[PDB]
Amino acid sequence: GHMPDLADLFPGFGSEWINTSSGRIFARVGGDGPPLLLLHGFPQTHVMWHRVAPKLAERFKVIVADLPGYGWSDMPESDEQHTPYTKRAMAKQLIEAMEQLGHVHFALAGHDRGARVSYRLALDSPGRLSKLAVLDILPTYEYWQRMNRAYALKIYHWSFLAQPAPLPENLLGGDPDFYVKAKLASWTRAGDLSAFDPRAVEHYRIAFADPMRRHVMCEDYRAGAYADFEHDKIDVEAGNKIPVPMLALWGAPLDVWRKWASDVQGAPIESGHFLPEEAPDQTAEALVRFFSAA
Amino acid sequence: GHMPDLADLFPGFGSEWINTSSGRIFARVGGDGPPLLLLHGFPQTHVMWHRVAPKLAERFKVIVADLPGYGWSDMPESDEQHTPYTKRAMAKQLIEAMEQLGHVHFALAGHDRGARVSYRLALDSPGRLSKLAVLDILPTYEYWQRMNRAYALKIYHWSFLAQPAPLPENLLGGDPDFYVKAKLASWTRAGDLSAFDPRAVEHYRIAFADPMRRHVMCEDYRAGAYADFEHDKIDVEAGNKIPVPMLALWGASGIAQSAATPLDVWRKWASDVQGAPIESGHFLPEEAPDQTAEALVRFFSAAP
Ligand SMILES: [Cl-]
Ligand SMILES: [Cl-]
Ligand code: NI
Ligand code: NI
Repeated sequence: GHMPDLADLFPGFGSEWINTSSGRIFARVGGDGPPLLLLHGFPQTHVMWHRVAPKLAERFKVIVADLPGYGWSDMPESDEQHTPYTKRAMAKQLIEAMEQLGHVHFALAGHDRGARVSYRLALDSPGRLSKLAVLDILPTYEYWQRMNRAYALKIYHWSFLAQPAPLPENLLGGDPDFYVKAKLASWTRAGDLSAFDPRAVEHYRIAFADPMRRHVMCEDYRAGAYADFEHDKIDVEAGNKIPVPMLALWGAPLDVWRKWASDVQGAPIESGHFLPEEAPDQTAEALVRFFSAA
Repeated sequence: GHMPDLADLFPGFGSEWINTSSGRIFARVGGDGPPLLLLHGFPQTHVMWHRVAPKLAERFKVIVADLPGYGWSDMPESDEQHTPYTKRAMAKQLIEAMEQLGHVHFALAGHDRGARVSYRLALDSPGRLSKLAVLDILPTYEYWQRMNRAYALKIYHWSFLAQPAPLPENLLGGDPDFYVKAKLASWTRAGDLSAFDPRAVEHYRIAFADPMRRHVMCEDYRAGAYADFEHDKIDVEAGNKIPVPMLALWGASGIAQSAATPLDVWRKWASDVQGAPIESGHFLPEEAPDQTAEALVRFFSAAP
């Protein structure tokens, strides 16, 4: 009775509680073939991949993981530098988990915060990856360097959620269900929840309802403003580029990704932010093609 | 029986609810001399002037007003452009209030949002003013032009409160007393509430406890992100400068200095401006009342 009996949106997939030095990672595991790890972002959990994972599982062993501190993964204790919720730390943790599953090398696709984990993992440990896909992001450095009025107003949450505790946490606590539902609605094409399966929205809402989970999300954004930014700035100063074959998908950027990656393909997808849920067929097909190439 | 029973922070001053075409303005009115309007900002009310008002009342008729929609002033119905909470509209409304009081010309000092009212009023209607003082600000345009990663983190509320309704309103409902007290403390030198009279803090808390009042504040920040910025941008493109004799005061550790040297910015905006720092954070009249009152008295007064 320690976990809610939420809807199963991955029929046929198993459940794994994977040990790491920073805590357990929860994942769904399905398919057969070369390993492909899929990482969600904010304010979601691993269930966001439920419409694309079955297709991918024809050709790949698909591992659909809750990021450190999100969903059902354990929540390591943070510190004043937000260390465990840095993308560098999260990447190291997820490497530990994949090694538990039998995989020293793997393919990787990430969305939003999970895409940030993914490009940081590719910078820090490129040898771990066969191929990388990032969905609807630019590097964290790039978002901050372009900060001006227009962006401050659009991505206000990068600066609000990064304010020192307990400010955002005390505000999110009033009506968390409103905040989470309006965030998911507002960055879809339609501007409503019609794109999401209601069972998926329930997973998101149940996660967001827990104050400890919301504190993790704020620590993630505090890393995003500080350590993650400094980590990216070090790579910019040395002109470091990802050598892993990469695919950048975005909701209707490749020019930004060339500065950061020496072998990058891209495509627009007819979607708002939430590509795997808004445009599952088009997203699945792009990823299937990319990851099947050798 | 609905009012709280609170001590008078302006002994000797009258209390007036002044009619305008947009709604009443509440003000305390004291002293003797030519008129001087004082305009507070966020998340405050007219009581923020309570430590400098007595000194200024020695030589001036001091009119200490709650901004449109703040404190005890009426809340004009907003619209999609947040018109009544634009600094242009607030300026027009406070001009109506001063005219009802019998003052077609006056001297003006403003802090924070009230300083934004005040420079907009000087741009739009310079003939109304004898002298202008702005405290701890640069023009809205200048903050936005400097809105990089560091400033986006420091003055996050400029972007947060400007999100479309009901996002910030619903969040602020989460713990409004914490929010206002944290805002007030964060912009002080000590980083706590020790600079403020606890009785003034209670005024600010009571105001902020009201959801209709918090909605006004958000509309003010929406105006600050949109129409107020555009109105500034028009003047900057034209090279329009404030012609009124002006004073810019700022905190040595306040908001305006954070990403600028303020006197040189104001010289881009004003042809007859003087300025100086005050040893303070953002809340000059409460953190540094003696220094601030002296500066103000010297600037507005013809006597040394
Ligand atoms: Cl490596
Ligand atoms: Cl005029
Ligand atoms: Ni259990
Ligand atoms: Ni009553």
